Amino acid sequence: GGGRTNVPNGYSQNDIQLMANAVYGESRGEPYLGQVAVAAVILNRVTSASFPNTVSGVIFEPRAFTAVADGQIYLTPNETAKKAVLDAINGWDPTGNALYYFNPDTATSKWIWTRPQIKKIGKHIFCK
Repeated sequence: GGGRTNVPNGYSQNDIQLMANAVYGESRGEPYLGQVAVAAVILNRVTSASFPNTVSGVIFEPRAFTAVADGQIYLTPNETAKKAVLDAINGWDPTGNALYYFNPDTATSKWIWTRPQIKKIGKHIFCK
């Protein structure tokens, strides 16, 4: 008792495969660091009080991950996306505890644009 019981007790094989497919939908063709970056943001959302506390809850939150609306969820995961998920699970967060990201070329959200930018990796600026 008294442990970290508000977050998942590790991640299942389903959780990993789901997250890999989410990562791929966000970061195909990006530098590897940017793939780890999206995986880290997923985990940061899971562990944040501001978002759902299950992998499913985070991935399926409306508009959160393009792979859901695009219909690229129930399929065999990309190898390097999955490796990025495992790297993030093992504690690599290149984003400085980011919860959000955007593409500066396209983003229209005042709120997102007004958060301190942590950093840019590839096409994504990361924020919290």
